[PDB]
Amino acid sequence: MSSFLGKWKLSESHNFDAVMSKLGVSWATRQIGNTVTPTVTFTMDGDKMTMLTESTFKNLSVTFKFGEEFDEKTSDGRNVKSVVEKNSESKLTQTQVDPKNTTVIVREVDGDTMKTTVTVGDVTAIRNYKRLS
Repeated sequence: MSSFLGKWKLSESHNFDAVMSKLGVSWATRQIGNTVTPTVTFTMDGDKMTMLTESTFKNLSVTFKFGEEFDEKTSDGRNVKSVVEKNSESKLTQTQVDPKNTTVIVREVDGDTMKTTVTVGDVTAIRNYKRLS
């Protein structure tokens, strides 16, 4: 993975709100999704990659390879895993393994606009984030 390296803040919250309630999310974290644009900051720490996720409720850093399922401890009170693989350098299936299980979230960059389609059986929230230098 080296293509979409940077800090990334949300351009459109298309249904990034009912996707959280379908998983089962608290009435405090369910609205920073569609309010304070998540800083999903994908960066190489030496050799393997680190999400420096800096939001108002989830301000947290987590390091990972393309393979091992990395866990984030959330402001609901939930340690949620994320099974990673790069297809190549604009399609990466970083699939969130929660106490409900999120369905394949497919991180596809559309020319410096990181488009990760979050579905959960039947939702599909097109998460589009702009590259910040």
